[PDB]
Amino acid sequence: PALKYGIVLDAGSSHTSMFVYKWPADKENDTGIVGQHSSCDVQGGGISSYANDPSKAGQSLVRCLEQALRDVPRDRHASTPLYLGATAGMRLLNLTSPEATARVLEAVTQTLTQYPFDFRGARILSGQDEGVFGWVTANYLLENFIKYGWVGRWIRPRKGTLGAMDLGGASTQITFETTSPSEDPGNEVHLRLYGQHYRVYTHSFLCYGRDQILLRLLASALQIHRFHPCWPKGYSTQVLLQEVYQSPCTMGQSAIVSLSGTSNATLCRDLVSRLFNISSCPFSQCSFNGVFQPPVAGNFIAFSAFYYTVDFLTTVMGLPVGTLKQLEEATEITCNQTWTELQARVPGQKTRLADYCAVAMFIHQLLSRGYHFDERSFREVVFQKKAADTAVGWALGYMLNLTNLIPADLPGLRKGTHF
Ligand SMILES: Nc1ncnc2c1ncn2[C@@H]1O[C@H](COP(=O)(O)OP(=O)(O)NP(=O)(O)O)[C@@H](O)[C@H]1O
Ligand SMILES: [Ca+2]
Repeated sequence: PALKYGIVLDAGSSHTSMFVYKWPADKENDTGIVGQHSSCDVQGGGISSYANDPSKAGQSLVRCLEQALRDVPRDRHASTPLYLGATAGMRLLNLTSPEATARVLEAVTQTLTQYPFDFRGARILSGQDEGVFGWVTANYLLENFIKYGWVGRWIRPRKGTLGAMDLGGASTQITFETTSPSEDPGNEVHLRLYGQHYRVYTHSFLCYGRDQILLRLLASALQIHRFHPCWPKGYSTQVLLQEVYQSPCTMGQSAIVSLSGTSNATLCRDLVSRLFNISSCPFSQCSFNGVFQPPVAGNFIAFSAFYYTVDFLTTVMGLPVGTLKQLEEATEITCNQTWTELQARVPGQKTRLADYCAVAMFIHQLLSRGYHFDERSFREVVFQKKAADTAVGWALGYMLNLTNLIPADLPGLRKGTHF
């Protein structure tokens, strides 16, 4: 019909992606109505990777913005909002240099303002935003905010919502509806969506994204072993120590050292275990690092690097991961492969290949020791990256919020029929 459009640039730690969304101009407040029209993946690094060359951050966006001009009808350009939101790459850069951060944001802002779209700003999202908006995305797309039943016979309990686990490159988020009392205001979220209240727990672990965890494990391996037990036997590389220790995530842990793998699953497990501090909890219950967390409950979607890693274990290693024990076994087996054994499973490009043992191990420990999934609760986790032909992430939920497309109440309160 008469369609409206909106554009979000997702400026992550390791990449920028552009999403174009579209929806009917007159059904626009219905849940699940907005869908993904197109997307584009910016070549090269995330915007924070241009900390020392900020004008390039803007320029990196140009090819995808030219695509947006083709993707969105010209008569709609002027009224199509365009947002850029940045995540943990930029949060980390702000810790190093607020000035470099400001310049990168100035540069993207300058570039986006040249385009005919209604540009509504480039902002850095908080960890909370990032978590909650991915949770809104998943549940919006799946129509979990619908009030199921009919007059005089409403389903009770209300339709459950899908928890969200996001494993990015520099941070990781966990978000789910909970009935538990909140013990920490920084974790407590209250939403009013379609006349309903959702009590939500969220937390973002900075430095617990995939790329930063790989750096911490490398730093740890260099310090403890002078070999890398999580790398496969026969794999070695020259490590630039400058790069290992420049991150805020590792600076608390001979310009070049050779480092070789040893396919040692048990020492890998030991190395990964040190990532999680379970020694104190100022609350009734914690995940790890003294962070409050109520018991995990309900179904969960695990996307981003949770998905990519499970996809590798299932599709490439050909291993089942339906249970925590299976995931643990799949990890041991992956970790015990030699570099030649591993490469033979991957006829094509091998970027990331040596790191799968470490990431799978981290994921297993994060879920079981960090979040305290057990067999019963893990049965309710699904690994997917797409719902209703839309990429799952925080971008849709962010656009929904900023365009005010999710009503707090239904029109006229649906005559009070949901009271
Ligand atoms: N297609 C892929 N296959 C395997 N791994 C991938 C793929 N795409 C991205 N990754 C890796 O998975 C991790 C998470 O990717 P992504 O979710 O894009 O992070 P991000 O948004 O750049 N980081 P953050 O700012 O912390 O959310 C990164 O370490 C990527 O290198
Ligand atoms: Ca991300």
